[PDB]
Amino acid sequence: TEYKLVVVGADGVGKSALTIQLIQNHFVDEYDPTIEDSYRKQVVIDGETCLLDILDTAGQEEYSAMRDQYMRTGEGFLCVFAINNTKSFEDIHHYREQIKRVKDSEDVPMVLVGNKCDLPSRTVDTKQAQDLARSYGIPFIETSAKTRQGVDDAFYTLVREIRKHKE
Ligand SMILES: Nc1nc2c(ncn2[C@@H]2O[C@H](COP(=O)(O)OP(=O)(O)O)[C@@H](O)[C@H]2O)c(=O)[nH]1
Ligand SMILES: [Mg+2]
Repeated sequence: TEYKLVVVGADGVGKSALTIQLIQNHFVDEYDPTIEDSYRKQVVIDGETCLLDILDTAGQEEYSAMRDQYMRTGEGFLCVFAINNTKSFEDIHHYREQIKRVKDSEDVPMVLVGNKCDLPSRTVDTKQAQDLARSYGIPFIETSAKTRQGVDDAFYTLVREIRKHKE
């Protein structure tokens, strides 16, 4: 019943920062008398209970066996680059292609996210990102995990993309 969200993107673009900001404003306690202490934390976004995972590619995760499993399990993907990191934007296509290959699907719920939009150093223009998202047929939004600009909108939009996909 839960929606399975996966955050992907290059090291250091802000995947964890965004996900922490999302959890901070969306966690709730849920009464469940079948578990120890009778209460569990859940994340609820736009009325849906959501599971959250970050696909990390660096540090300990460089040696991981789990990359394809994250892509098979996830139902929708936040594809994150940073607006001050041209290489992170160039990396997006590979992430999208891998997800499509692993899921063997042309239609995978996805949102393109340009994070760190609070920073004054910009090397990825809004138009470059919007043209890429239009080619993919997916939404594009700029976010800042520092100021919270766009964070809720990015996750809410992904939940709606997954809801339309589930039909
Ligand atoms: N200025 C600014 N810094 C950010 C933003 N998001 C993340 N950071 C910083 O960028 C660094 C990498 O963030 P992190 O969440 O670890 O990235 P991850 O490797 O993609 O999970 C950290 O120092 C964060 O504080 C943002 O929107 N604006
Ligand atoms: Mg292993």
